[PDB]
Amino acid sequence: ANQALLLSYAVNIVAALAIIIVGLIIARMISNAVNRLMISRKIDATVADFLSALVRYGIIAFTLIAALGRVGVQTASVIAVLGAAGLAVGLALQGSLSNLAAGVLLVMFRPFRAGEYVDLGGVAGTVLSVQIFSTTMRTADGKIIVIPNGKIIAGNIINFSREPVRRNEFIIGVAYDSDIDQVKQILTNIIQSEDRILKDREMTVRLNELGASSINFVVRVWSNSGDLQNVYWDVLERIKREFDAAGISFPYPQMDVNFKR
Amino acid sequence: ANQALLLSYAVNIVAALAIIIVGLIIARMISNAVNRLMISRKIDATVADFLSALVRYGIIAFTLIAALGRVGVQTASVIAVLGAAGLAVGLALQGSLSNLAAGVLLVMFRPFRAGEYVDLGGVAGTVLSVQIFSTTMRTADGKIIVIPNGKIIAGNIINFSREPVRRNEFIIGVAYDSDIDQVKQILTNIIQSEDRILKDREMTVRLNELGASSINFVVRVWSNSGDLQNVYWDVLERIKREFDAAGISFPYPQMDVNFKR
Amino acid sequence: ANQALLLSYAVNIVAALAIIIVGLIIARMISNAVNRLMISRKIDATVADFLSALVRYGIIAFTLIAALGRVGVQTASVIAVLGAAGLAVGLALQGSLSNLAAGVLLVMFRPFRAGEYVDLGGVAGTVLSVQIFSTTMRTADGKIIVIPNGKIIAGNIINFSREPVRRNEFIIGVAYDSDIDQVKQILTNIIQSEDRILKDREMTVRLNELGASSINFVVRVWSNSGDLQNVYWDVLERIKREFDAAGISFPYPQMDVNFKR
Amino acid sequence: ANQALLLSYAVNIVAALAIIIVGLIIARMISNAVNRLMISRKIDATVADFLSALVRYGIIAFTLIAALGRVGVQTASVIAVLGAAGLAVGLALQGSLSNLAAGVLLVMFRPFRAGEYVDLGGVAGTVLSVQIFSTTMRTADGKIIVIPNGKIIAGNIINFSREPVRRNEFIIGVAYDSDIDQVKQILTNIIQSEDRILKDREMTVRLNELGASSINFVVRVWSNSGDLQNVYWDVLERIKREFDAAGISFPYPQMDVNFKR
Amino acid sequence: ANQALLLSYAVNIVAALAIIIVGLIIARMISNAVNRLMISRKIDATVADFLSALVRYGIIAFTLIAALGRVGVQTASVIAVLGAAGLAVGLALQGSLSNLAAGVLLVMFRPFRAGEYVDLGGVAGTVLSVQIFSTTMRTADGKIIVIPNGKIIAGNIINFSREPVRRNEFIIGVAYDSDIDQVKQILTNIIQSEDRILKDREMTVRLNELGASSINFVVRVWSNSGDLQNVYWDVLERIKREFDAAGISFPYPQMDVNFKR
Amino acid sequence: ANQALLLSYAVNIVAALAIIIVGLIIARMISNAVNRLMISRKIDATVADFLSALVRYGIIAFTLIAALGRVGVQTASVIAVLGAAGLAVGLALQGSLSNLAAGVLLVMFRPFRAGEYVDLGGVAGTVLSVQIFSTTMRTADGKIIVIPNGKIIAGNIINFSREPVRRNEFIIGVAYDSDIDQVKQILTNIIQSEDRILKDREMTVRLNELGASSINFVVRVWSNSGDLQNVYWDVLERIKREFDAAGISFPYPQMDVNFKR
Amino acid sequence: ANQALLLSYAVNIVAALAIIIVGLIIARMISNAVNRLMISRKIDATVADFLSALVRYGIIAFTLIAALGRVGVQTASVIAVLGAAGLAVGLALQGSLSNLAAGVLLVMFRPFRAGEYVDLGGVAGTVLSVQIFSTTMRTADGKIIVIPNGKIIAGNIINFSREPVRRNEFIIGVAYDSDIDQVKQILTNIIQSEDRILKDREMTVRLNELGASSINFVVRVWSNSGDLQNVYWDVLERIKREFDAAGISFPYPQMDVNFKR
Ligand SMILES: CCCCCCCCCCCCO[C@@H]1O[C@H](CO)[C@@H](O[C@H]2O[C@H](CO)[C@@H](O)[C@H](O)[C@H]2O)[C@H](O)[C@H]1O
Ligand SMILES: CCCCCCCCCCCCO[C@@H]1O[C@H](CO)[C@@H](O[C@H]2O[C@H](CO)[C@@H](O)[C@H](O)[C@H]2O)[C@H](O)[C@H]1O
Ligand SMILES: CCCCCCCCCCCCO[C@@H]1O[C@H](CO)[C@@H](O[C@H]2O[C@H](CO)[C@@H](O)[C@H](O)[C@H]2O)[C@H](O)[C@H]1O
Ligand SMILES: CCCCCCCCCCCCO[C@@H]1O[C@H](CO)[C@@H](O[C@H]2O[C@H](CO)[C@@H](O)[C@H](O)[C@H]2O)[C@H](O)[C@H]1O
Ligand SMILES: CCCCCCCCCCCCO[C@@H]1O[C@H](CO)[C@@H](O[C@H]2O[C@H](CO)[C@@H](O)[C@H](O)[C@H]2O)[C@H](O)[C@H]1O
Ligand SMILES: CCCCCCCCCCCCO[C@@H]1O[C@H](CO)[C@@H](O[C@H]2O[C@H](CO)[C@@H](O)[C@H](O)[C@H]2O)[C@H](O)[C@H]1O
Repeated sequence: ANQALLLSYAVNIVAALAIIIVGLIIARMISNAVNRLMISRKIDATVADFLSALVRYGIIAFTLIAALGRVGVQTASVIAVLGAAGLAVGLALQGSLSNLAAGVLLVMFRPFRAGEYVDLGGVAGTVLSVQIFSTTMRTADGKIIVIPNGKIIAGNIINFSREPVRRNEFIIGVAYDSDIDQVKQILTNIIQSEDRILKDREMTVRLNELGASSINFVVRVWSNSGDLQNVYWDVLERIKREFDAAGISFPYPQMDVNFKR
Repeated sequence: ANQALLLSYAVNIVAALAIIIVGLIIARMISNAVNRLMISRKIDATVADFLSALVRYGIIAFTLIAALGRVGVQTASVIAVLGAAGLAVGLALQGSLSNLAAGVLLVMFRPFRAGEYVDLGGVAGTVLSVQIFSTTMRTADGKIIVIPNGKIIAGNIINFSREPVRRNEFIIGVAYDSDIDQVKQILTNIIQSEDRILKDREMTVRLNELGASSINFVVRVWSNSGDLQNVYWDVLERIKREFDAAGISFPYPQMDVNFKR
Repeated sequence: ANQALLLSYAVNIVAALAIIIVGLIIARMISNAVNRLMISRKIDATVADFLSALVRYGIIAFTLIAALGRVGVQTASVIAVLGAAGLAVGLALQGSLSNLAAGVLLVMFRPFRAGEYVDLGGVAGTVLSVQIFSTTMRTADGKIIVIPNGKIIAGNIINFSREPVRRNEFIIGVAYDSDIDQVKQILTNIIQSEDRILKDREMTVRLNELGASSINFVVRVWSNSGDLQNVYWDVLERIKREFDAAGISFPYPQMDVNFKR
Repeated sequence: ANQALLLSYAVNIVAALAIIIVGLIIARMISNAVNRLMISRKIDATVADFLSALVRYGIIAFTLIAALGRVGVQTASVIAVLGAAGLAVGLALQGSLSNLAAGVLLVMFRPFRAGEYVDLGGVAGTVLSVQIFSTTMRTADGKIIVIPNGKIIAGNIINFSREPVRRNEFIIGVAYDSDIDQVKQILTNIIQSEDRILKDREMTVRLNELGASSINFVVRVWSNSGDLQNVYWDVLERIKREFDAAGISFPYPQMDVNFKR
Repeated sequence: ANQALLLSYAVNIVAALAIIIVGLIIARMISNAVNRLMISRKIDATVADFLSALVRYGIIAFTLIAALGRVGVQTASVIAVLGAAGLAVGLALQGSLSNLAAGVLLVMFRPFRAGEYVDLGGVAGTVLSVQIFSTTMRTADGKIIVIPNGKIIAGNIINFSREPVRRNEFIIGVAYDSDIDQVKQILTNIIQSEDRILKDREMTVRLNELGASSINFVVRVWSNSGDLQNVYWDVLERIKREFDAAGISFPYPQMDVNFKR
Repeated sequence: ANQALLLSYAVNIVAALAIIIVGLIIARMISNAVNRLMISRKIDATVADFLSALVRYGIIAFTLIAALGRVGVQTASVIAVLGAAGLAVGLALQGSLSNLAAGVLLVMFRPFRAGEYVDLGGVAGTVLSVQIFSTTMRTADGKIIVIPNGKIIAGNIINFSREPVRRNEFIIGVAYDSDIDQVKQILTNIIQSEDRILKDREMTVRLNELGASSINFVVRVWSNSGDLQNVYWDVLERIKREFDAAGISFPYPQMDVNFKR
Repeated sequence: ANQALLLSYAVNIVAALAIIIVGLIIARMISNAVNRLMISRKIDATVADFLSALVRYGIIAFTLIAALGRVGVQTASVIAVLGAAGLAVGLALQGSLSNLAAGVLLVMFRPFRAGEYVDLGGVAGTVLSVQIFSTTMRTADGKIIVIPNGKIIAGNIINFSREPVRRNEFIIGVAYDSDIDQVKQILTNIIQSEDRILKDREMTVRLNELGASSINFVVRVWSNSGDLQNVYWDVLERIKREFDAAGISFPYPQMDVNFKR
């Protein structure tokens, strides 16, 4: 009938029972509070139940191994296996968390905004919204593309509508017999007659290369980002009309045939 | 005949025996409960037996090293090797768990739904269902494709049927001798006569480029996503018929041959 | 001649000797049991000996460092190096364990079965069996391909024989002079006369595009997965025969030569 | 009515209550200070609230598990799960932190500066600014590109405007009948007559290869980085004019046709 | 002149000296035993000396930090740095250990054997032997290729000689004017006259496609894996001879030239 | 009024206050010393301030948690979160540290030196200097390329100027009618007449292949690395001149036209 | 004036002072020994100084935190940060250590030797030496390539000179009108007349395919690895000479032109 060690053992076992009971009731309270909060807002039944079950099971495991440790059973192996499971689930959630962090960065720094034409890794379209995990944009064709934010933060972000002024690049191919001065002066007159082409920017009309069947002139003109395509179409049509009127010919693929026998 | 230290040693050895016995019976109870639950639902015999064997062996290892620690043998090396094995199995299950997390995200955010035409990384087809690990979709050809959810969350998710209105893009190539005004007016009449082409959207009929053997006109018209292909086919057939009737010719690959000798 | 501390030291050294002796005999018993079990079933001599040697050496190392700890020599460095070795071997076995987990998933969810034509990442063939580490399939050519299960779970799994009905796609190219109505009516008659083409599915016969040297008609017809190739061959042969009989010509690569000098 | 152990237990419980109360008030003070600092500067409401909530919850968790440890409940499992969560969030923030470190390196070593034409992994444009996470540059076309700093530090950094002098490379293709000496002397005269071509650098005019339809001469001349394109255009135009005047012909694609029947 | 604490300090210092002396002599004994074993078998001098030096230095470090811990100096930092070094060397040896594990798997499951023609990731040749780290195979050209076992376990393993029967695929292109029935009957007679072509397998002779300049027939016949190439050559030669005798012509690349001017 | 435990508590609290005060003053001294050292050399203000702030905050956190531990509050959670942050920052700095280690290796082993023409992963140019993080080289075009040292250590390092002697490879294509003996003897005479071509090395003049329109001779000659390009140009020019003088013709792309109708 | 606890505190502080003094002197001795050893052999000044500084700073940090622990300040945070730094530097040195391990494996197993022609991942050349970190080989062109050993162990190692006998593969294309028997007998006579072609190996002369403009014969002959190229050149030249003498023609690209208008 020991009085010191037996009393210590009784204190330990009563403390372990109190620990497990308090852990059970605290897990119940936490689960009830989480269920109340998930009821207070929009949530999915299956995911909410899975999350509450995982939280409750985690708390129950914590209090059970705490009670075992208070009793005197070593729980280092259980802690190691729990750490392994936590590392596995962290590696599993690495992709989702990286997308979330990238979305936070995109919201903060604002590389692009809603209604702003962009090019995120080869796909281009008007941005509609930037969610936490992925942005959604509508292409010029009309289809909706959802791009994860991690793949947006990684790689370049071309922004077409950030700069108010953009440049067109015409590549006109005329025959070798065509007069260089006449071609240059016709193209210069066409560029000057246009009103939506900015005159304070560079207006290049130069002979760019000597091709296989034609000499390729290059025309580079700057215009406001909203008139770029219309200017391109109008200038191309006027180039064709004036070249046809002036006798300048666009050559077909040339070929020299050395006839034998 | 010591009374304090010998009593402590006896308490320790009896506690170790109690720990190992209780561990054995608790492992038996847990295995029986898991077997009962797996019987209560659909399960595979081999996988169920492997899982129960792994769980029982884990519990037995836990209680054995707990008994060794209570006796006095250090078990830190066993715990380290068990942690290494847990890390190895976590890295092994990383892919499956990532697929599971991606499936949960796809169910929650609903980037696509059943019966919705999509394009998940180059493969396009009607989605049939979204499971926990992988979705299955039927392509237009009729074959079934199973895509892991991780590879769906990673990369773009093109959704063709999300937007009710989509755009067609015709590229008509006519000869250089063809009249630009006549071609444009014929294409405009063809577009206007169509009823499934939305008139409140942009209807582009412009000269897009000067090709090697033809001048390429571009026609862009918007229509409801359900009439897109039929509108494309009807407009193409009418374009050919009206161009043949009006004398506009679609040129063959042109070539200028400079005859020598 | 101390009686307390000297007795404690004697107890510690005797306990260490008992620990090392019991570790040796337990390692011998475990090795004998493992050897008996490996004898009871099919096993390879070299791999079995290597595994038994590794297990015995691990147990011997465990009991040796346990004896050192009981004596009083700190073994934290040995435990750290053992953990490093365990992590290295876990990273080494990561690929094999990932293949094993993927094989378990493939057996459970059954994306494909034995005797089912599939396409696992670009290679297509009839599945023969699904082992734990890798499946083996015979291609239509007759060669056997062994694909690791991890590379099967990763990436798409196209299943040709899952859906009973599949679609053919004929691309017929006829000359520009050919009558569109006559071509369409001939193709429609050929499709209707076929009995293995399902009549309740869509039967598309439309002008698909205006090519460089021909107008490309598209024919899409559905049939049971077992008659797909035979239907394709029969329809193609009948298309050629009827086009030759009706005067419709398949054009050779066209070219316009503008003769000069 | 014990006086030693009961007093120790009372001290422990009072200390735990003091620990939790002081943790609560210190968390409140830290949150108030962080809120004051975020008010003192520009910040976003949602991100600021999320960061303050995370910091406060972390401090509350710390003080709660400290109080539990002071009471006597083992918290090793909670610490292991917290470490797993910290590792997961560290892996999530790995990309952003790598971009930040790369930005620091780019600011320090200055591989490129604002207003300096560069080529960062295939995209070339004038650098506008180098932020902490990503630099922004305007291409010659006029579009703005935002490149993450990690992808800039990785891979080559071509700098066009670092070196004051750059080299042009003309590839002139003349007919096989053309006189090599005459072609070389004409090209040499054209190069010598140019004033923006540096005369102290190498001026190569050599026959580079015998092509399929022409003999390709190579002209390499050095000029200041600001006159490179203008020199290229002027030299090309003068080359064409002088070759046309001197009778040297640029051959069309040659072909020998062996006529049969 | 304390008798308890001073005696404890003397015991600790004498124990530390004994620990370091025993560690030195045990390191000497282990090094001598390892040197004797390496002498007993084939070994390289430099690698053997490096391995023995590493083992001896590891044991010396272990016993030195054990002596420091017994003295009373904390060695947790040394243990942490040693763990970091162990993790670094484990990551370094990850590739070699993965190759070793893959070699063990290849030996066990036997995906291929010596003298068996295979295709390991694009390279094909007769397997000579499978070592622990890499297999060596001789290609049909005669060069020896050594493939690491990890890269063999990863990716497909095409085995040409596993299946006794393989299929040939002839693609014959004949002119559009050729009689389909005559071509099919000639090919069928050629296939039937062959003795090494299995008659119980499928023997396909069908019109496969309508090409640009020819109609492509397809012939598929099965034969034993040892007669595949000889059957291919003999059937091809007989096809050419019989088509030349029967008047069937293999067309040259066709072209329609629309002469103008 | 306890005298033992109360005195112990007073000692602990006074020790904690001393620890925090000494930590504060030591942090101040370390920050002052680091600031003095950064003043003594070139440094950037922002980076220096950030580094000093990080060091001071780290020391303050260390001494604060040390004071908490001395008081009696468990700090294992704080240590775990600090370890997670350290691992995150280590993964962030992994790329920079790998570049630094690669730079150290490049400086030590000297795979290339300043002023030595190299080819580091597809980009070739004269090396200017090798810094700690990245080398900079000037290409033959004149642009400066900065390559991170990690990407240099990874992958091949082609060194053009390491070997004093290099080989040219001429591919001459002559008509099928050309005399093989005459072509070989002319090429041999041209090679022999050259003085910068080493005569003790192999001088190959052989018929390499039968091409589609020409028979391709191969000429391989060795020369000093400084005369390689000049020898190539001179030999090519002499080859053309002597072939034109001797009647050997370089054929244009040949084509046999079988005229029909 | 306590006699027990005060004496213990004095012992602890004197022990801490002794620990720090002995750590300082041991660091000095180790640095002096390392400097002496680095003087005794070839070393670089900057790298040697950096390594000695790192070693001395590590030892100083170790002894400082040991003294702090002996005093009573908890150093777990310092140990955690030191472990994080060690992990970061281990990840940094992962590439270099992997190259070192691969070099050790290459030296041991000897996949290739000095003076042995190989192909290490697409680059082929004669191996000069195999260092610890990277091998260096001279290509047939004459340039020196340094390949890291890790990238050599990874991927295939084609060894051209391991097998004494290698096979040539001639692809001769003759006109469709050519006699198959005559072509085969001429090629067989040419192969038989050669003395460096092994007669005990297979000597294939078969019709390989029916090409677009020619029938392609295949000739496969084995020869010693040293005579392979000379045999190829001699056989090719004799093939051309005998085909020209016998009237067999090598056809130019054929084309059937269907003339219209
Ligand atoms: C795969 C990933 C792995 C990540 C790393 C995992 C490391 C896990 C380390 C676990 C350490 C547990 O730490 C230790 O646990 C045991 C319970 O088991 C606690 O308790 C133990 O010792 C105390 C000492 O007073 C005893 O009263 C108690 O009966 C006993 O169980 C210890 O007080 C604690 O220090
Ligand atoms: C490869 C991945 C590695 C991940 C990290 C792994 C770290 C492993 C650390 C294991 C720590 C074990 O922690 C320690 O274990 C021993 C048993 O061995 C326990 O027990 C030990 O010390 C107690 C002290 O009272 C003694 O009564 C007991 O006889 C003895 O065995 C300790 O109370 C516990 O603190
Ligand atoms: C590279 C991967 C690294 C992964 C992480 C590795 C962490 C390794 C941590 C090892 C911790 C060992 O934990 C500790 O070990 C020593 C033996 O060395 C044990 O024993 C030590 O302290 C006890 C205290 O009573 C003494 O009686 C004993 O003489 C002494 O050796 C401790 O009871 C245990 O707590
Ligand atoms: C997934 C990533 C994992 C990374 C690695 C994680 C390792 C986690 C190891 C946790 C170690 C905790 O360390 C241990 O914690 C317990 C509380 O639980 C503390 O406290 C415990 O033992 C002390 C001993 O005096 C008791 O008074 C106290 O009642 C008890 O709770 C110990 O003093 C401390 O040593
Ligand atoms: C970068 C990778 C990092 C991987 C993880 C590394 C974790 C390293 C943890 C080391 C833990 C060491 O564990 C601890 O070590 C010290 C020595 O330093 C031992 O010893 C210490 O405490 C004992 C307590 O009785 C004292 O007698 C002794 O004087 C003192 O040095 C402890 O008994 C042991 O518990
Ligand atoms: C995400 C990456 C994670 C990497 C791994 C991280 C592992 C972290 C393990 C921390 C271990 C801390 O180790 C433990 O800390 C507590 C403080 O908290 C110290 O102190 C604790 O126990 C001592 C025991 O005498 C008490 O006096 C003190 O009041 C108490 O706070 C312990 O003496 C020390 O052993």
